[PDB]
Amino acid sequence: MTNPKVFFDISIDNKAAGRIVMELYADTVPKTAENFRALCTGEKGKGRSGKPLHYKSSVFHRVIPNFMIQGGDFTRGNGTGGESIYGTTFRDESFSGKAGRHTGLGCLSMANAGPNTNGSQFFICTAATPWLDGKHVVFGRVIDGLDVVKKVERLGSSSGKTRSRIVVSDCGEVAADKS
Repeated sequence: MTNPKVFFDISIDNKAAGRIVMELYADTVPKTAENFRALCTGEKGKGRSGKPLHYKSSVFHRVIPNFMIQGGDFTRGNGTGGESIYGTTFRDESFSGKAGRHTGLGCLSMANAGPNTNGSQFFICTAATPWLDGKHVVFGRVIDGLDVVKKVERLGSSSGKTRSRIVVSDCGEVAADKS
């Protein structure tokens, strides 16, 4: 099965910062890719929370230079929240193959609250993170807009706090067929 492609458009204190395009490894981890894909489009409607199952207007709430960008918390905005399309949380789908190896700058992996607790939160990695191998399910990579990733990364800090709001001002799927 073909790997979906999805996008985020980013704003920093309400200024357009550009586009990040991601490939999702539906070939390796279909359930995890589909969750993330469906959250990019919003097509599943509202969650158990009653908030949209959608990354639109969510924040990158934690950013650490030479490590990662963390987002996907559309219920609490602060790292404690989020929901998958299957409900609150889901099991680790696999650590086989591409799911088991973090690839450095641009690697997409699921954040969690311990083993087998995937939700909606993710890391866009900004450096090598081999210590996450077999802990975070890897489900994609950034294939365009690494410049925008570096732009966001520079606005982080050691603690992870950002001093401007870094927002996914838009998102969606890039459909296979154009018309």
